[PDB]
Amino acid sequence: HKSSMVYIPTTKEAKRRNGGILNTIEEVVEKLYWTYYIHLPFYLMASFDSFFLHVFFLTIFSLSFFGIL
Amino acid sequence: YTRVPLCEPEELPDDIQKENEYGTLDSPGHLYQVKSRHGKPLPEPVVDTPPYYISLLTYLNYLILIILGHVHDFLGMTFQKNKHLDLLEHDGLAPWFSNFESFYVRRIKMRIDDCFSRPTTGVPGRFIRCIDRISHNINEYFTYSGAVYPCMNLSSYNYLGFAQSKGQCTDAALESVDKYSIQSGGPRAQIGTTDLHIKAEKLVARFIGKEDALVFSMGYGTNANLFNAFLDKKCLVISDELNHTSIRTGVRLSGAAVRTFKHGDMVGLEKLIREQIVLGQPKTNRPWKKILICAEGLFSMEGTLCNLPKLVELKKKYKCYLFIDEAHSIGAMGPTGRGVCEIFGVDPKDVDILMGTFTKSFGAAGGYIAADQWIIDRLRLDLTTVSYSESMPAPVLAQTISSLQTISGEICPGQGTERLQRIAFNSRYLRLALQRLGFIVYGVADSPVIPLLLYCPSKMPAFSRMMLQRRIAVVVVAYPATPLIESRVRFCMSASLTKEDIDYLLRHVSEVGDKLNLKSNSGKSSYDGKRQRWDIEEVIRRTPEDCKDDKYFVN
Amino acid sequence: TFEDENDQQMLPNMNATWVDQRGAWLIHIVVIVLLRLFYSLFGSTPKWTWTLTNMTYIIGFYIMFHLVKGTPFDFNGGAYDNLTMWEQINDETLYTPTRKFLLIVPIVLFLISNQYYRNDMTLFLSNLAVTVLIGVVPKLGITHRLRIS
Amino acid sequence: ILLTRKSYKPPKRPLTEQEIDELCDEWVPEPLVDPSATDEQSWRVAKTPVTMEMPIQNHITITRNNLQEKYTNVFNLASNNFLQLSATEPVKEVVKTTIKNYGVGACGPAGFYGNQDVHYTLEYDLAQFFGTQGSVLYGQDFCAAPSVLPAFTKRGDVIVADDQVSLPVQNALQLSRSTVYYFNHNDMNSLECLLNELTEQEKLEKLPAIPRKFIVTEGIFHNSGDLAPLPELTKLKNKYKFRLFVDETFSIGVLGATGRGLSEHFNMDRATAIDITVGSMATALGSTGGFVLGDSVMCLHQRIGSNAYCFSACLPAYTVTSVSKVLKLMDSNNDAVQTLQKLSKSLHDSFASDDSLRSYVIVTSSPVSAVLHLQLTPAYRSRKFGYTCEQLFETMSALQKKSQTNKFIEPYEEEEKFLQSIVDHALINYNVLITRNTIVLKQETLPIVPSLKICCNAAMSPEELKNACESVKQSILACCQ
Amino acid sequence: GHFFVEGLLGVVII
Ligand SMILES: CCCCCCCCCCCCC/C=C/[C@@H](O)[C@H](CO)NC(=O)CCCCCCCCCCCCCCCCCCCCCCC
Ligand SMILES: *Cc1c(COP(=O)(O)O)cnc(C)c1O
Repeated sequence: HKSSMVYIPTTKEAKRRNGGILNTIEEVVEKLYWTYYIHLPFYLMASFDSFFLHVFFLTIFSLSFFGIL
Repeated sequence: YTRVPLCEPEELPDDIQKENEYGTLDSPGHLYQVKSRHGKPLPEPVVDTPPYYISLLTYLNYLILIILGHVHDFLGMTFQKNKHLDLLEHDGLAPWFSNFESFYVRRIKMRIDDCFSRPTTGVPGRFIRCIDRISHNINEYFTYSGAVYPCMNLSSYNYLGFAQSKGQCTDAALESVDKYSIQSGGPRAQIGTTDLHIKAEKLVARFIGKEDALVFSMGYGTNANLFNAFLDKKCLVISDELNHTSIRTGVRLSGAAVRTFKHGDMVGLEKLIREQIVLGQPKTNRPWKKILICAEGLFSMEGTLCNLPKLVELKKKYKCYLFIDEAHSIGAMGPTGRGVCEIFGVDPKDVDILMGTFTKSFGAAGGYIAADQWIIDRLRLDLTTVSYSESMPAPVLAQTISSLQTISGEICPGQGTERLQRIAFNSRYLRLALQRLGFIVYGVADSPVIPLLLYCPSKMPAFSRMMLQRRIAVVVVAYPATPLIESRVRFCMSASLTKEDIDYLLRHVSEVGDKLNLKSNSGKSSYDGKRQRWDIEEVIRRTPEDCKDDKYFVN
Repeated sequence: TFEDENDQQMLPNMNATWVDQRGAWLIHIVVIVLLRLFYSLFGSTPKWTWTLTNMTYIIGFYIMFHLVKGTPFDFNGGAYDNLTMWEQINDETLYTPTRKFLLIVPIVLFLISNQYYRNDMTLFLSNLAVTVLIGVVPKLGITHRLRIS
Repeated sequence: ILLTRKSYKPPKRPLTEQEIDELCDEWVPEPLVDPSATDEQSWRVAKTPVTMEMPIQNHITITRNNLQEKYTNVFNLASNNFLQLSATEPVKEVVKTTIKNYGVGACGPAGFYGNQDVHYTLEYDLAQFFGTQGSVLYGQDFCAAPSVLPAFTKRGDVIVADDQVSLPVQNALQLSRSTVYYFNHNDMNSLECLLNELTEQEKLEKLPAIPRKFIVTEGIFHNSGDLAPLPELTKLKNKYKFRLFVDETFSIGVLGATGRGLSEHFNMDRATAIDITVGSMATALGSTGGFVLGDSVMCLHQRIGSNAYCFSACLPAYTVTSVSKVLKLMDSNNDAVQTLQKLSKSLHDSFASDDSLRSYVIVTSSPVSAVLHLQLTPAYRSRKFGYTCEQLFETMSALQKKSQTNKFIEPYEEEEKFLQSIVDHALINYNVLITRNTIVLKQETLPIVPSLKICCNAAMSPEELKNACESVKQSILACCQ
Repeated sequence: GHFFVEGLLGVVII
């Protein structure tokens, strides 16, 4: 049986097709990026509001890290 | 270039067409036959929950969104009232709608307006063809090129796969177009009746198991105009809290009093019945002239059934009346496809009024009312839509009659049971595979509605857009429609899907839900008591054989 | 009237049903704690941080639960057009567990904050005044449906 | 503290479970429906025609009372399809091609999916043809107005409605939950008086935010059948700052040089005269569905928050494709609106000039309507059945107010039987099928009286129509005596 | 005076 549906390869298969630990570093960075991004409402905001929330969080983290030391 | 183009059908020399609309069965081992319960009430549900930090994060997200939206509205309305000129007065005329009653739509909904109302073309079969959109200024307005791509359909109500253009029902509709017409005459009471209406009413009444029936041209209209006909302001209606909007509008139009009971709770129902019989009419305390109970065969946001045997018990004990809305149950549930009466073995004589629609599982339009003879005669004399609204056309009646005969086993035997078993196998397979992979899934084992919980407002657009990018079509719902802390994605399984498509879906869903941190299933959703995080290949290999055993389904 | 009551009973009010769900009692405490740590991260003296925490929480609660009348979306003809969100909780039934918990929170918050600005009479008086005048009075059983000018 | 107390009575004991059970068993309800008066009313079901194996066309073959009667080659004068364009071959070819390229059902509400490109094309065609900016489609015409009107009104708004509006508009007004006042049916003086008093009181009241104000009327009335004065309405709503809501189900395709409705008949602009227009694709366009015309903001808010739109499935594709084809056909070389106007003019002249019936019936329809209505000259009604309209309206309103279960009125029933006897005489003797105004009087809330109904379409020869008019006139004359 | 206020608040709580 055959139809007119074009399929989309899985990301694992795509990495298999395209072929050290630089990949591991990249994937841990992207894991952290997604984990931070999806749990805060950035998809539901505009650009200016998202930028201001970003700088707000960055300032909080920087101040907290400075105080901790 | 700004308006939706009129796409043209391709060539597809009829084999690719027949495979596009209805996938061919691969193995006889992918069918399942369901069994009755012989009048036994359901066990209490075992709905699962996520950890506490998911809920807290959801609350924080909604707080931030509301604060930002209100600040934006106040500043924009007060300062720059030149662009916001459709919310303010003009020479004494009030605006069409105020700014506060439309807060959610233009603040929280408008930013993800591309996940809703996607234009399509062609038959909404196994593969649906979508028209691609480009958004400007974050879904401010869309523009359309001429490109069209097919996606795997998991959104449309096509339970038995009767929506096609090559079967026998399509031929019946084509014959009816030639024979009668596409034009009605008027109301059924004036000139609108034909012999096809009489045949359809007789066949529906025989199929359900009741004595007589009526057919209409809309389901919403049926539910909206029934209670006005047989109710009044001195009666009481005790309806479930999850009922459809049409029932609410129909009850509101009559004038009766309304009291609701919590979904899936019968002790509360009996307590409410006793208290309302004792109390009587408000502010006058005279006896209630009538009491009616409204429910649904299957709630198509939770996937759960209604405890029909116990409802019959209380209605017989306290002398109430029963109304059941079998929109999602008829045709697609039961050993032979008769609804919840077949599932629970209840004789279809204890239910006073039964109604449903041909839209969901028959690939047509309209609705019906089935009851006893004297009730039907009085209603036919008293209903409003029988006197004031136009009757349903000929092609729709032909399609409905052909589909009802096909399911009943009267024409081309062997197809109805095959469809009824394909859908039953597919639903169980997907539910068990998802629950083993590590997600949270609602509903009974056989329901063709498979909710999957997200719990975070920002995971809705991400899931929808990634799935569309991977050529899968889904539907997502949010706070005004579902509880604030439970936003989900709804799958609708048809009998036109093959197990290969389900495996493709499973692989893509597993990867996306791993990436978005959605596998938060507990141990409460397993027959043992231990949490499950199986691998994709193991679950693919071992699920098709284990999905036929009832000991693996906790609910 | 009659129609009004039937409309108010015909549907669960989605504007005020989320309170009795899984995790609101806890989110109140969580946001209090978060505000405390934020003002600590500012860096000023403890009394200023605690009085700022108390004012911020009390004023936010008042502006959200007590200022606006109606529902942010269509519910019925009007139904709840002249009621704030606090008057809609548990379909107009006073002193339910949720209302008790929401009443207790400001008092205990003041008790915890008390032992840091006790030496200053100005801050103590201002904190007590704001608390008892904004967080306990509108939530009382005699201020229900009390419209003035 | 002691002196402040109020003087209460000691509280009583609560009931006991056995007491509760006995009380519950003592209560007895009523049946779902009322089977008392079913048999003396069930003649309506037995006298309903049923055509077989044919379209509902000019010449049909009907039956009555479960195949026990049969009539062949009956001349039809009870069909609402005025233009009869939907039966021509091009529309049939379009329908066949649409059914072969799509399904028959939409399978989904407009919110998620099932809103194909054909729906958008039909909406564009409607908006361009009728001159407004946008339009929306509805599943059926009966559910359009009761969904549109409550979406734009609430508790605190004002509606000024006509004196005799049909049932869907009454449902919309009852479900709208606003304040409603009635003027007197094309008596502009009463409308001006009511608007004047209302705006004066509003100026006196000095409200913070002004409410929404609507004038609700109809193009061609459903029961009466008379035209509406548009220029006066638009002038005084411009003067008093109101909005106009026109429900022209029976005039789109009937009025105007090109059948574009009331606005063309009065040579006006629809975009500035009427704010909301409710139509129907099931009377003059020969299809199924309904629509609403307006501006962009109104249409967007309808898509957002109209119940019958967002909680119902989309209507099939063949309907919308056929309607688009019919719109193009009317756009090019009509001749059919002209034929219909000529036939209606001749019919009204025939039934208005004759004096022999002037002591029994009065013609209520206007000369431009395509449906001719008849009454019974209240002197004759009082003489033969012994009541007038006001007695009936008062009785029925009193019955509704106190919620009396069995609402049966005998003089009304007898008058209905007499009119049906007239219809039966005409059908049996001359092979002419006219109809009766079928109403459910226990649902109405405005004054109404039973009547007849004679419809005309654009596919009938003048000769045949004149002969049928003479035959029905003879039938009324014979049965009246 | 602090102890009186705290005791009054406790009584109010109860
Ligand atoms: C009106 C124009 C005023 C102009 C001044 C600007 C003020 C704008 C910000 C405040 C606007 C609030 C208006 C009313 C909002 C609510 O009521 C709405 C409409 O009812 N509810 C709903 O939509 C239904 C409920 C929706 C979800 C509510 C729960 C979301 C999570 C809240 C959990 C409880 C939070 C803790 C209690 C409040 C603590 C406040 C924290 C203060 C610190 C942050 C804010 C500075
Ligand atoms: C879908 C739905 C309706 C409306 O049916 P349509 O034919 O699509 O208008 C009515 N009742 C229930 C329970 C529904 O789910």
